[PDB]
Amino acid sequence: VRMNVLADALKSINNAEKRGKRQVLIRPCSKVIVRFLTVMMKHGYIGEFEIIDDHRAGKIVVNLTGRLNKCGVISPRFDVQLKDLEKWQNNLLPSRQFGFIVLTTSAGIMDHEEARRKHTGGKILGFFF
Amino acid sequence: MPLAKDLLHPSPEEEKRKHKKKRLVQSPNSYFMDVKCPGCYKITTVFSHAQTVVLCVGCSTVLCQPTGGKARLTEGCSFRRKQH
Amino acid sequence: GRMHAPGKGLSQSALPYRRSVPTWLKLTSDDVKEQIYKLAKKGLTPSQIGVILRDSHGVAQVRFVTGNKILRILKSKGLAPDLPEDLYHLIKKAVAVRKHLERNRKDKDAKFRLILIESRIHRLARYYKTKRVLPPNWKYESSTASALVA
Amino acid sequence: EITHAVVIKKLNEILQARGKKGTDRAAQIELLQLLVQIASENNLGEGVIVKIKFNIIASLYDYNPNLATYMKPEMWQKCLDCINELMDILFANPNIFVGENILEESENLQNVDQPLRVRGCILTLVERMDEEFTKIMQNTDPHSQEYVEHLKDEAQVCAIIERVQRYLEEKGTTEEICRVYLRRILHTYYKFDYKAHQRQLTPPEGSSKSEQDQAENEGEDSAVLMERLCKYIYAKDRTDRIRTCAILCHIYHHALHSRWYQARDLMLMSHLQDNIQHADPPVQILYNRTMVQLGICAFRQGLTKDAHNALLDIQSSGRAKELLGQGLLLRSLQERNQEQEKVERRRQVPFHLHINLELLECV
RNA sequence: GCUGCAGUUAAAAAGCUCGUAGUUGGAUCUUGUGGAGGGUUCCCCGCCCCUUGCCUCUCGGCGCCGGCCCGAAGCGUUUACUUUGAAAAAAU
RNA sequence: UUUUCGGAACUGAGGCCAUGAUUAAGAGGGACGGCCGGGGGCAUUCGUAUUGCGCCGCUAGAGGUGAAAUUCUUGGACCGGCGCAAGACGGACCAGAGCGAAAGCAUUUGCCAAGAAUGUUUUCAUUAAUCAAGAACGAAAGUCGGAGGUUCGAAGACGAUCAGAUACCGUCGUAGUUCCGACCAUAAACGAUGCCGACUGGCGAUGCGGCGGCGUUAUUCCCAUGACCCGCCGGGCAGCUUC
Repeated sequence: VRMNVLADALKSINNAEKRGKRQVLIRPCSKVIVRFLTVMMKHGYIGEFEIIDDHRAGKIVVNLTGRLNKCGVISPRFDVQLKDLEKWQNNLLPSRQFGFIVLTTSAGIMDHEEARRKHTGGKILGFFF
Repeated sequence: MPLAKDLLHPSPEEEKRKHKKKRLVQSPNSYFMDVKCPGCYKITTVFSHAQTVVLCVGCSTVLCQPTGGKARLTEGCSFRRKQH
Repeated sequence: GRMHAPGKGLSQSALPYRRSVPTWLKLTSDDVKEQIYKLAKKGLTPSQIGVILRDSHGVAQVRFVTGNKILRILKSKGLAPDLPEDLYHLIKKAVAVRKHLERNRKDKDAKFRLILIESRIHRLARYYKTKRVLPPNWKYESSTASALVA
Repeated sequence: EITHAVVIKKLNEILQARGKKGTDRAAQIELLQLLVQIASENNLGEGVIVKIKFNIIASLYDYNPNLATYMKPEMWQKCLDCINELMDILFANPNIFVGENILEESENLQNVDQPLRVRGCILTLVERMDEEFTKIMQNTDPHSQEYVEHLKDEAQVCAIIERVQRYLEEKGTTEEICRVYLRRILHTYYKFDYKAHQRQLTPPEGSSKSEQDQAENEGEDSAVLMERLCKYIYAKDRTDRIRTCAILCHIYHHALHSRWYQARDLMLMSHLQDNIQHADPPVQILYNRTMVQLGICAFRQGLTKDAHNALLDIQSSGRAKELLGQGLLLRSLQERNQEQEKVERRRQVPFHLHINLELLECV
């Protein structure tokens, strides 16, 4: 059965980007998916997006610009502390110059570079580059 | 499907072709209609996929028979859909 | 997919987006409740009341005319039964196969299908016992089962 | 082996199989006929089996699969036998099954919602059968022997509906049962000049004069009694397309059964033409039918001016065959309808009620 | 082989189905204008509807010409998580 | 000594709150409707054929092999005809077709209980997925106790072949092969490929249910419905093609 909705949303975008398609449809929608998409959009990796109301959790249509190399999920939501975050970005990123880990923290869902300014740890959600 | 068709504006002939649960937003294919018969003329309401053998207020023995799809009327004077 | 078969068919209802009552409907909330109270005296279960009302009257969804689901409407007048709809129909099915096997002990398919019904009775009673619809001491028994539906 | 297997479960197990595709159609009559036959026993066979005596005659009409087809003569015989077999039991006792409760003998069928309106099923079962006799008479060639052999039932429908007077319990005679004496006049409103004088010029003093005879010798006086008494009760219905129709049959009484003036009287009191132009074609039949008699009776009195004044309206076009409902699908370059034609072929008057067109044109 | 292996043919998926413990489990329930540090909207005060969410005492100092105010306390449905204090032999 | 007044608790009438139920899953269960299939159990019924027996016809061979021989036959084999008996099996139609958890499942008709998919503006409302322990079913061969015994045939007795032939080829034949009641738990038990869920090209067919449509054909005179033809949607056993 469907054990996790965020893993479907990112696998569906990742298969559409590799085929060269200009749009994709995500279903079901969730509060976690809308907050994750917003972090990719603010850094310039995807275009703007629209939500459809249907009285059953809803759907999203997203616009693609061709810049995204990958996006993905770490399935157990492991806890991270500021001293251990270096080991995770050494494992998951392609260079020290670009790409982002996404964390959930009591100050909000955010970019791993913002978590250092806000002096906060959290749980891992995923990444993009 | 080409590489660039937009997903937010399907034409009504693209939407009417596909299954009721797989449309952009869901909608039934069934409907309500008003039905009338000879000999007694009090008009009555029926559902197009009925399971019941309907008897009218005019007390005729069968208004319609049930079936594996739409129910069939006993040559009644109306099959007119209600608009909403 | 189905819980005890290899099939994975898709058939189900699909409600419209618009929850409102239509302007042509002549019925009103308390007259719909009285029709529900009359149909309950005939021994009709909640699933049968909704098809009689959909087929022969204007009400497509009783919950949209009257603000309540129809098992609640019967319970608030004490008209609803004690043993619920689906658990009654599952127990009624298991006693029919047991009346077959007493004279047809070679029917090894009927022996196999009885394991798949009684394990589906156990799964549904375990759910109702945690939500206080049934006593904690409630138990299905192969000797007692005929007395549950009399 | 036991009475309450028979009168409840052995009934309801078959009586629900009315319209389903898996139905035997013949056995729905015959197994109710067995339940009426297996009725020798006390506290059943004098009484409550009347429920199956109702539901069996309801089941006779449905052997014919659809409403537009006519009943076959070989089954139609049983309807005229079995409606009388029901009515002749209404003589025996003043007390009710299949309606109100008065005595509680081994049944309680008064659990029905507003249960007295079940008793009106006797009226609908005869009204549903009077209308079906017209469907027999439209569907045999009038130029043949079979038509005259089927007119031999036109007295028998009257012999049934005339019985709905001496044996009647509804609320007295004045709630809504009065339908049966509009159905009464629908077999006398047309009856012609020779027949209307059978007690008046054919020997009036020679016939028998007891109360047994005087019920018939009232003749056309019943056709003014049933013009006047129940207008107050027919004023119950708001349906203009039923309310207006009666007067245009009633004038046809006076026009043949009395003086020509008494027909123009009830017409020019009533001013119905603009109303029947709002009403539907099967009411308009009576307006055009009656207005031509107001002209034919003017010629029969010799007043050639008022004969011309009345007849010229119908004679303003070659429409008389389409006003009878029997027009050709083509007879010029005009005719282009086909969806509506089969509705009017179902909605026209039978042969023997036609007034002759060579006579009309000569007059 | 947790990060990080493999199971059509090289070694390897129980003949098949049910099922208690174990592991895993769908959507949903409060936001934008104003000021400081910084930018050209967002992180601290105070607000559309609630900003410690309530509350009114009494043993106990404050502000002023008794009464009314502002720091404790009852405490915010219970935990994991995270960030910060305290307290932990030396040698290595 | 008694009230007052505070603390604890059983209990009655009464007006206030917008007085209190999130949705309805392209998750699952249950009802309902018309169909569908070599799916299972019990009874019933038909067809030739193979072997045996009775009676009639005619004359010298018949069987079997790469070639032979064992075997059968003038109280008559093989061949032709008519009729009777017993036990086993369901050809052709029969297909990359259907049904079942798998093992497996094909003459007629009736009876008993069960089921997938589809249709649905029915109902409950998270009841679910996968599984140590434990449990049901499980080809053929084999073991124990009854009944039957047509055909075929491990062991065995013989004829050939050959250096030998305890084999391949031929004639005969025990156990078994069929039914009833208990055991047994294995297989190249195979798609040599766990189950549940999401996404990613094109094309023509095929079985089941539903939806739409111009004609042809059948029954009654239309209508409805069956056989055919042109499209669409579910879910099924498969095929061709592509950087």
